[PDB]
Amino acid sequence: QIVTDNSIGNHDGYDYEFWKDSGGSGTMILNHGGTFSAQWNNVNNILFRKGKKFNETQTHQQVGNMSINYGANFQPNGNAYLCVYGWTVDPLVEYYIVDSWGNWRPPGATPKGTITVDGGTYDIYETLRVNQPSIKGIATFKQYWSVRRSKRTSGTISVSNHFRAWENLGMNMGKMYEVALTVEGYQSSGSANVYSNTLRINGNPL
Ligand SMILES: *[C@H]1OC[C@@H](O[C@@H]2OC[C@@H](O)[C@H](O)[C@H]2O)[C@H](O)[C@H]1F
Repeated sequence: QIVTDNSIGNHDGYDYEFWKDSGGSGTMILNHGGTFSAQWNNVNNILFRKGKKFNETQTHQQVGNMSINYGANFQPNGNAYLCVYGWTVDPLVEYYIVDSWGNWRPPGATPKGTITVDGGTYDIYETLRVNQPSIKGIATFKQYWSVRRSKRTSGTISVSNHFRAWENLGMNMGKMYEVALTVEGYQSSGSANVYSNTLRINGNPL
């Protein structure tokens, strides 16, 4: 259950993944249920996550309501995100619902709107990745974002409400590929202890 290089699998019912590009190091310890700890040092880009991977046949509406209850001790030293993250396919989209960050509030673009949900206010953004790594090879794809206006590191994220807001703004979504509580680091070091992470689909825990 010690993961220090790229790996995808299932641990205690959750689909976990460790992903990094070259350089630096990271360690992910897979703990009970959706929980895990992460540490990273001198990386270029690293992501640690536990959630659900899907078989690319259903819209978010067809999967049903997705909600994540979480808590994490988030200790970045530099740039990092604490978020819900995942992908759709057809179209290929990477997405983020960011509740906390390190020194830099992402994603550096002009907001397209705002959503109020889960006691917070989130700015909504759309950015572009050109010829970058993806779940479907080197690709050009949009990134969709909801970013909280102030940081928090525990609570509930009503994922499907974000998806409805994005679609209302014309941020087209494809078939679900993944939804997961994620820690991302960029050109930084840090640690995170995700001590609570429960994904419920239609009110039922994974
Ligand atoms: C958002 O997160 C990092 C990266 O996505 C990874 O692409 C490679 C794939 O194997 C992993 O599962 C993904 O996390 C993407 O370039 C970036 F936009």
